[PDB]
Amino acid sequence: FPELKNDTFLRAAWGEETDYTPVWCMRQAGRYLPEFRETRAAQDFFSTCRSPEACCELTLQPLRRFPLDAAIIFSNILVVPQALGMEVTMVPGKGPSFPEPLREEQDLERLRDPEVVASELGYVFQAITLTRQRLAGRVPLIGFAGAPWTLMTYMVEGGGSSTMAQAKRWLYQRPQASHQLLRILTDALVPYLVGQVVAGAQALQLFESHAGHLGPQLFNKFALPYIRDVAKQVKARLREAGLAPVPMIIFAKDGHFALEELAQAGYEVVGLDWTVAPKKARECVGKTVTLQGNLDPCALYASEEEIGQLVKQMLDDFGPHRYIANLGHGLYPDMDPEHVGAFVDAVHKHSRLLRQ
Amino acid sequence: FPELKNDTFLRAAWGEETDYTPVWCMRQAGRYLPEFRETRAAQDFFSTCRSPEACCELTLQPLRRFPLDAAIIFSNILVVPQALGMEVTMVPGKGPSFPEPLREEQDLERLRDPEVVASELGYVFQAITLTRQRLAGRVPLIGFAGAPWTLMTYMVEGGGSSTMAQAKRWLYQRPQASHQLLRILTDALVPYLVGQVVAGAQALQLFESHAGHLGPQLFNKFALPYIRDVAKQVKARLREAGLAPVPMIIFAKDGHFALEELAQAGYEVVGLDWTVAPKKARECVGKTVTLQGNLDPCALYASEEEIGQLVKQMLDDFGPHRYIANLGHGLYPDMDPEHVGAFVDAVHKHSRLLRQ
Repeated sequence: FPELKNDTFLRAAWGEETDYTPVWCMRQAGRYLPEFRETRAAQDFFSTCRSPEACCELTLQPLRRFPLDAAIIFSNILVVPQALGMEVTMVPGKGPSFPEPLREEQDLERLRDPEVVASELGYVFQAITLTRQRLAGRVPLIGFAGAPWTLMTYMVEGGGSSTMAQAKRWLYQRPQASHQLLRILTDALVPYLVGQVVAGAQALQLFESHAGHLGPQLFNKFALPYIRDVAKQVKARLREAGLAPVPMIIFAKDGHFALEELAQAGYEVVGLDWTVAPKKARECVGKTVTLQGNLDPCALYASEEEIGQLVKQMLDDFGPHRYIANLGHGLYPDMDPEHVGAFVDAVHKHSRLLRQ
Repeated sequence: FPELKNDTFLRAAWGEETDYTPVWCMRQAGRYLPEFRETRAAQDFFSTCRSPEACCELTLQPLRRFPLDAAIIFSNILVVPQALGMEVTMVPGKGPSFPEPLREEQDLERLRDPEVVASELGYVFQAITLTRQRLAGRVPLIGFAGAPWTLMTYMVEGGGSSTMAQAKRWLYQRPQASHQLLRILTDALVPYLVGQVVAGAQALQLFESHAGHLGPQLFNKFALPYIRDVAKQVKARLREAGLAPVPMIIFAKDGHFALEELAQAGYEVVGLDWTVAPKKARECVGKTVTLQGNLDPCALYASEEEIGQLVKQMLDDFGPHRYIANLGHGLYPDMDPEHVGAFVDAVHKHSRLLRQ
């Protein structure tokens, strides 16, 4: 592949000093972009995900607008449960649904062997290779997947939930079957993630988007071991294959309570939601790991000038070292692209000012 | 297996009142679907049939597009003569062929004992189990086979024919050897069909696709006894095994002349081609059996609006009771998936309107 030209994101991820703070945005390819909506209007959601050219195009769109320091492949975390044999749908204005969720132990019988999932996700790898070629070394390309617990929640609940009451009911009433599911997920995720790197991904982010529904005791029992296993095994497989392991980011949304644990889980970067004060996060994770985040996405509803000030304060709190800027969650569909531009420009401006 | 969620097709099959008319389409997994062609391009035809994952995938494809009230396993009726020891080929753009057809009585010597056929058709049962698991109770899964006479026609003619002149020449010149063949077929079909149910099929359709070449006298002598024997014996074997017998559908294409007989042949459902006026069919079969059918498949070449009107008229003629909607034959390769969607939506809409 083309030689990387701007590697600032990777250097920060590994914890090296840089001349400025690199920045990207979760959902930078999203509906807040008119061109995103135009491109998506052609196919249905999971059809778009299966088209390497469409994913590559949506990936590149944000970078034509903003000098972001990383791209993330366009895809969805639900491609994994789909490749395990569950049927998904993207309900008109209503979001993802599995009309036949896993509700009892016996339901695990309809899943594929996790060892075959990577072969079912060829299309993601083709999107990854194409996008890495087309980016031509501009910035690094991030691959990603959902974390086991979070993927379990979608598979059991059948969609989103404000309580995760069914998935937590599995944890308390069906602990063994929960462990079996989580192990299936882990064993699918590892080869999928490795394959993303083989195909060209230069970093990886694991989204534990549903961490916050758990307290510490359940998280430590049911989410953390598999988060740790994913990192250990991805790195091992890559080493064995002759490849360079890439930086890995763990993002546990609403995970204030697990930050200490997550800093010892084998990830170079811990991502933060906007509810955790940067200084408290730094005290929790210590001085080696890199932090990523964490501006309230809704802050981008403020004026460009206000965004600038919010960004300056955020950057003062994180300090110049061991830090990659991002929002605290993905961009929302009603947000103004110019405000996203203001965020990006302000990270770049103040982080330089903060260095001299 | 997962508990069935939508059983409307089964209730209608048994002749119970439902809130709407359930609908499916013969060849719903077929070349009219671009994704069907993509999946099939990987292997050759009979290789596809031997892959449980490929059959399961082609089975599910139509249901991702349309809310059909039943799935039918992807397979072919010729797997039976192949398992009896005949060699088949799917000739490039030319259809099925047996390059060494049965032409004289002595040729029966190369067939397997019919009692061993089920063991040769393991692959179909594996496809059936997998598909039933993966459907997760969404709708019922229909298994199927060719009827004895129709299978005989392929074995003697070596393919399709506009006259069935060789196979009919066996009926008139070789009646005893014809009966022997038809009995072989029946004795293979029974354990095969039972095994389909054991593996997960929730209904069964017997395709007498070549009925119309016969008049009443030949049909009553050579086709009907074996059609009746298949039902009697399948039900007996299932009962004996501790299982629930499933609804059975007999579809004699071009069989206007046998409808009275077929209504007393032990099948819950009689399927109709598009040449029989629904009201005349109802008069022939009487008031217990369920009718299935019968829209001209070529009607789907009309506009969506016209399909809607044709469907409304069809539904007025059948009435709300003892009726499962389908076409009068399988979908053709040049048909438009959106028109198939229109058919499905219109059965659902007008059948509800017809109830209140």
